[PDB]
Amino acid sequence: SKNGRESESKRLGVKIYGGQAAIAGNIIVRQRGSKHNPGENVYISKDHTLHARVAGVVKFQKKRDNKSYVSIIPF
Amino acid sequence: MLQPKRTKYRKVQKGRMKGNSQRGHELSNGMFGIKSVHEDGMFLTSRQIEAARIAATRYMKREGQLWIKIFPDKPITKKPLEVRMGKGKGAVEYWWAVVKPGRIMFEVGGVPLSVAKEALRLAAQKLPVKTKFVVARDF
Amino acid sequence: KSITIKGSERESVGKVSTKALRNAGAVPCVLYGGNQAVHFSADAAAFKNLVYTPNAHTVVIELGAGKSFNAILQDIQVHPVTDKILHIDFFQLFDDKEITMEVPVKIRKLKVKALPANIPEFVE
Amino acid sequence: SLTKSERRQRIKFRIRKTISGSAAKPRLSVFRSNKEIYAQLIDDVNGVTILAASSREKEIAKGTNVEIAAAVGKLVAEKALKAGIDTITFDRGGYLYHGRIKSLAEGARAAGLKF
Amino acid sequence: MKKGIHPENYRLVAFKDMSNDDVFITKSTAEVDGVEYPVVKMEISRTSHPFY
Amino acid sequence: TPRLKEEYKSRVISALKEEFGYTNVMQVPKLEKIVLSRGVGAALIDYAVDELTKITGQKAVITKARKSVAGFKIRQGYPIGCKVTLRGERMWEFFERLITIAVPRIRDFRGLSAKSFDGRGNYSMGVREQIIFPEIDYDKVDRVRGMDITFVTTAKTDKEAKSLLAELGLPFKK
RNA sequence: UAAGGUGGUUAUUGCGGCGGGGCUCACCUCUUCCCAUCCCGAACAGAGAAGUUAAGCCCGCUUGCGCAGAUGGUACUGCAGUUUUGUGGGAGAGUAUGUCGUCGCCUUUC
RNA sequence: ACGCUUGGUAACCGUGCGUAGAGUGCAAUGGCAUAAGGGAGCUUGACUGAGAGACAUACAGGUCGAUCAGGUACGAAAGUAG
RNA sequence: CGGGGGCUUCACCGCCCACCAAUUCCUGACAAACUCCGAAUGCUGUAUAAUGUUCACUAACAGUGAGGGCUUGGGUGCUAAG
Repeated sequence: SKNGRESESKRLGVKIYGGQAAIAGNIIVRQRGSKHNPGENVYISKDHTLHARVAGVVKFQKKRDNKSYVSIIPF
Repeated sequence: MLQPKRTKYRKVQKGRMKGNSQRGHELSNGMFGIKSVHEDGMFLTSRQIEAARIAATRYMKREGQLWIKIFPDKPITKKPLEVRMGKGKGAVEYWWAVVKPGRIMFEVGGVPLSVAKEALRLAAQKLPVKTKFVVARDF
Repeated sequence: KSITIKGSERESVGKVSTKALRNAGAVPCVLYGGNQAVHFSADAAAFKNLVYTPNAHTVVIELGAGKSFNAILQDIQVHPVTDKILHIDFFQLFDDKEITMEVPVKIRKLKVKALPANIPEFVE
Repeated sequence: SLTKSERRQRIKFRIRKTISGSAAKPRLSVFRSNKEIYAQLIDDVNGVTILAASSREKEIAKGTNVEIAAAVGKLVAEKALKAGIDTITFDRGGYLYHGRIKSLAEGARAAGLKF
Repeated sequence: MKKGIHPENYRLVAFKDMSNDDVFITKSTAEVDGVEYPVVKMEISRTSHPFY
Repeated sequence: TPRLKEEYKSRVISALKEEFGYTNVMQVPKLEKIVLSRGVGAALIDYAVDELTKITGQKAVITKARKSVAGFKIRQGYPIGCKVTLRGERMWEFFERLITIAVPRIRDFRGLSAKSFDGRGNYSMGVREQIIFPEIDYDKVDRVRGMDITFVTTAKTDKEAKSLLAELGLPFKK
């Protein structure tokens, strides 16, 4: 046969969820492309990874034509 | 024989058919038909489909049509004989259609009941499914 | 033409109620179009003169304690492997709604829109 | 987007994507038009507008639009340097930074309102 | 316009016809001076032939 | 300064105000542009640019291609176009000289096609580039091909259109 | 009351059609200057106020296209025994139906 | 789709309809129009010293990354560029 | 819409006829590598209520790294195989 090759998984998925606390540099979402867009106190990296900016509580709040906008409420 | 002119992929996995098909169990454009009252899914092949169609078409020579509400869309493979287990999937052997309990396969619109019962009874003897003769409510 | 149907208002809705209702030869039906949807039950015998007939009828739903409802048959659900009726859905008519129905042609069925009292039985 | 208004809305969108303002350091929006240019100080984090200037008052002398815009900028700067506002983020509102907009900005820069 | 790209020979020239002696002063890029500007002697003007 | 602009603003405004049921002065159609283009089937033959910047007094462009259909071996990004646009008093002078001379110089000139309108109000007319235009000398030319002149106007319907043109020097074969 | 500027709200907020309006908005006239067209004052920029609601814009109507969408029933499914089933969760599609927005802050107005 | 010499509805042009069916060098997936797609002007941050905090994790390895200092490019400025 | 085929003729010229037949509308219905939708369960965090080291860390010492049957979701095989 000619079908016996595959690559290792990149362990993508959703890190700390929309009800838990994060800190100044915690990875929130690992993606391939910005499908979860950054909101307030949340920025995006080169690899479309969502990072926190300050300590607070995560909140997804999908809106604007079904587009997730992950943000952080400071506390 | 009925088969797609072309398709995206050649080999297809053999899934699991859970019965009681919730779509395709009502008569449309025909008043008589045969429906599967089996207990588990079946694979209706193109050879069986053509045999049943020609058997039902030889009866009622030129009266009415024969609607076939099914199509052999999935390919079933078979590796050659005297070959040990496992060197990849085998070549596509034939094409078949999934038939779940409740699906209607053949329909007749033109002929009356006396001829449409005999034609469908003659055609149902070529299919590997227990079939019952159904008539439309608005009749 | 017109038929009559004596039903019974359902006091409990759910899965256990529907199971205990179908374990006794009854059929749950719903009727909507007015103030609120009313759920009732038929004895599975008031039909076979409305569902299996090749004509257009109008049902007079009478719940006993209620009143005439003057419904039209709109939706039917059947079992795939037994052809038994599982659910019926009726649409109310009071005085004027320009209701749409399906009328069989007389020498399959054409869609017509007319007042509740001006519906033809067969078109030619 | 080519109706002389959609074209400006696009610029305003891709400017507001990065320009904003809190209670301190608010935003300064400008509106041009055929005559009587306007300017306003908005707080985008909390709603309420702080102040607003326009060439419709008993303080503007008639003349060229560039001089009128410079006078309006001086007026809005002198009015904003009363409560304590010292910094601002000057956006454009979809207008090229050249002409009346630049005149207003330079008239505000000659006064205080560090920006 | 943009000075330095367009032809500067775009001057006023006369289009004096030959049949009816009609002189039309236009602006074009084109001989010699006819009266006060270059002239282009032609055969058929706007008013020379039928269908006009 | 041009003749046809003054003639329009003096007579054609009042002419189209009546005979069409118009009320406002800002409702009569007007000519927006006279953009003229020319195709080149040479996939160093760009003499068409210099040819077009002689009868208009205005520079032209190249308009590199976009489609890479290998039927003609086009290889998208080619100089096949000219597309010189005139939408000012330059256009007024060009239209004036065109309608007064070198339009009535075609071999057996019976006018123009009265059904060349695209339904939106524009008028696309193709000429075959004779020696008609009194700007070329027919000496150092390679018999340059014609043009596909396009008068874009403000008129909304074809019936309301063609009236601003019939009120001018263009004959519509009738 | 009306208009202009600027924000929040996942089109029940959009698209289209039909009528009305102009202290502010907009077309509208010109290119000496600031500025620009891979050609054009078309766009951008500047200098003005002869005209205009024609259009943009804003109001009122329209179920027309879109968008939203039940109750009931069904599929599917967690746990327990089994040919049957009992207990909970419960869709999608479809029907009735709804929608021609709503909530703030500034300036001129009544 | 409608018009126009070559030119043929598949070359260029003009007017409408077109939320993405294009393109993103190279396979597939995800994303992108308020562009990550295309153009023009100026430039070299494809810098130096470094890594708060996390994701993967047998080890060896791997990935993202915020502040500070020294001098830069663009921009009116915010601000962006390791 | 148009192309292939029979008769009428200087003219694949003006015609007349039956099949394969672009685009559009209406129905019936398929897909692990299709999705305008979309559960049950499972996973994560906080608090509470039951049980109490069952949890986590350090040091030392091991064995194991040939597994198998049954129920459920699947791939291959012939919806065959202890």
